[PDB]
Amino acid sequence: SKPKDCIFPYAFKEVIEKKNVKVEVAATERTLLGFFLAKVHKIDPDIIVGHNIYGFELEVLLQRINVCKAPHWSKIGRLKRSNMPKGERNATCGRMICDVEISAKELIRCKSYHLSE
Amino acid sequence: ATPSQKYNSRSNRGEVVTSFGLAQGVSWSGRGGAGNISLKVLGCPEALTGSYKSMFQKLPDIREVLTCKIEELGSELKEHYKIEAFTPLLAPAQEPVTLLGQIGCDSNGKLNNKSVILEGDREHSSGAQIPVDLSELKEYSLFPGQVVIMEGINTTGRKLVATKLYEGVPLPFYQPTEEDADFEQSMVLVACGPYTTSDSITYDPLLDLIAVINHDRPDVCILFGPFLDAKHEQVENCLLTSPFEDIFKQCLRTIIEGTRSSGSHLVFVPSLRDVHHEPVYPQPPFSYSDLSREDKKQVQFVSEPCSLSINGVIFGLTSTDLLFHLGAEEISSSSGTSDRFSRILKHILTQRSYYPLYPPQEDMAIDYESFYVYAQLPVTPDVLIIPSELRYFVKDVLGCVCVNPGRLTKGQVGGTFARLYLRRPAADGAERQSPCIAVQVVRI
Repeated sequence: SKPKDCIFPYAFKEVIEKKNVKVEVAATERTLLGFFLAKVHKIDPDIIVGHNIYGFELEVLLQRINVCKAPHWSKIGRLKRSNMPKGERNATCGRMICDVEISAKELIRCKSYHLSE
Repeated sequence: ATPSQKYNSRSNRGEVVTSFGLAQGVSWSGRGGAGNISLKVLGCPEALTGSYKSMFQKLPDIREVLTCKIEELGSELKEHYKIEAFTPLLAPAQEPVTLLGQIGCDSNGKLNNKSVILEGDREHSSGAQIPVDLSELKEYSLFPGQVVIMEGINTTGRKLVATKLYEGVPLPFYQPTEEDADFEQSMVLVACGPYTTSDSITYDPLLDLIAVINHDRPDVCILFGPFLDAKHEQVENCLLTSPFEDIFKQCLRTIIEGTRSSGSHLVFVPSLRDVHHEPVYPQPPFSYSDLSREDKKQVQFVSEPCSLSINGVIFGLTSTDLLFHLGAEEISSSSGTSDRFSRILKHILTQRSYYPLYPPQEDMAIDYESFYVYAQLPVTPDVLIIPSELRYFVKDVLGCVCVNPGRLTKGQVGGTFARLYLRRPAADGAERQSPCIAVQVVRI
């Protein structure tokens, strides 16, 4: 998506279709968040695995969902709820989040646990 | 032959340079030793009486002292402003967050708006440091070692974009008792050293001050150091033919014997520029054993800094040049029409200390273990005495009358001293009614 100001390069949709890449272009961040929520709800995974989720990405995603008033934020979890607390652990109830960085700290010694290292 | 010529040949003798309160003439005459006089040192354990405790510190002790300072000030501000909870400095947060810390520069130079760093407390952020951005801040006034609470935006956890600066809250005023309001009017003279010109040892300004004290017969006289200047040319090169202790004793004896007929109480406050004393802040009271029984009721030795109630009126006495040390390392958003002295006085009164700047000036020895106990403000003083090399002034800041008469002798020419009239009005009214009625800064 284009955040607020920039615009997609011309014929981006056609080039996307030519190179058979499953990328759905969204005109707004709200559409992007709605698409992600719909994908999560339809797939319904048990475990979601990412990097720096519990110290960055999860709070950012929740904040941008709340700010843009994306429909059905509760699709990020498994229980239908109305009000979203500002309660980070309980936000994604029904699914277990696997932070690879945390397990790396708990298992492997290294100078730094960034993705590159 | 040459020394002490310019001061003796002065022509501005007796000129009044500043007045505050109610208009008064030149006939400032008191009762001397008549009536009831209540001189008592108050506060924490009493202003330290012994010599000292140590000349050897431990770094964890200093760490504990600083952490306690930050924690108590932050708890007081949280209780005042009803803050829900503080946030760790290193934890990212998209929503605006409030942080508790102390201001500091990132290098060894002068603090400026591009070099501000906030250092968190041990309880919350485990002593973490983050740079602070002041581009979006409208009004601020910052100096190193200022315990502050900021409200800003920290989305990456590595830099704070400050948006609001909470104003500090001073200590409550001293609550008068029914006995304190029954006292009568009194006069206090205040003077600060050095008492001799930069090229002489005759101490002519000291004799002039003795003559003025005898003439005006005030109720109390406060004399600040140095009595033997460490920066004096004849002292720093060791030209004197007598020990420093002997010369100090001679000067003290001359002062005490001269004002014996006046019957006015004398309060000697030491300074870090005294050669014969220990150069560590806070300083113990002057040591003097050749004292007769009659003079033991008229001569008192207090520490530095001191919280001293005179007739139920609290005085904050400090000989260090706090105004010049703090005023040089301050940053503010306004410079066109603003009083620097009032701003730094507000900082001093809201920081709850006698030397709030950290780290202090490069030539300043501070024992922090004794600083944490013997150098705290118990309450907001009724009158604050802060003599400084800057221009003489008398300002009413936050209900406190702060008077700086300046040095009695500046360089080769003479200086000024101050006199204050004290009386406590009726208790009931609009709460704060200043006991200090009139202040007059007069040239010597």
